[PDB]
Amino acid sequence: KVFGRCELAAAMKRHGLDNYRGYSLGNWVCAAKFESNFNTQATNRNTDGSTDYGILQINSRWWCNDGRTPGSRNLCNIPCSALLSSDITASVNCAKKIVSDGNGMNAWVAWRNRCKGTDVQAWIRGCRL
Ligand code: NA
Repeated sequence: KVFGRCELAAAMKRHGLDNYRGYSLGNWVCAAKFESNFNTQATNRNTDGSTDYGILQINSRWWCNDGRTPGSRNLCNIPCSALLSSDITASVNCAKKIVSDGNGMNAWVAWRNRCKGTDVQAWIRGCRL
C-alpha cells in the first residue's frame, strides 16, 4: 500500500505514534516520506547484507528476522515480512522500540539528514486528525 500524507498521519495517530518519545506526528510522517515514499512494500538491501523493510525501513541487522542476515538479532520478535503489511501495526510497534533505544529518531539516518530541525509540521498541515 502507498499511503497518502494525511492518511498515514491518521494511521500513525490511531497506533499511538503521535508525540511518542516526544516526536510530533510530522517527524514520523517526514521519516516515512524519505524512508519509503509512504510505500508499505519498500525493501532496500544494505551494503552489509541486511535489508530495510516497510514504511520506516526497519533493518534486519537488529529488529526483524529475514533468515538471511548473519549474526543479526530480531529485537521486535517479528518476521521482516510483517513490516510490509498494508496494516502498519507491526511497523509502529517495532518503531516504538527503535525510538526508545537511546538515540531517538537519529536511528533513521534519513530522519537525521532530511527531517531533523526542519518545519516537520508541514507534513501534517491541512490533515483532519
Ligand atoms: Na535479523
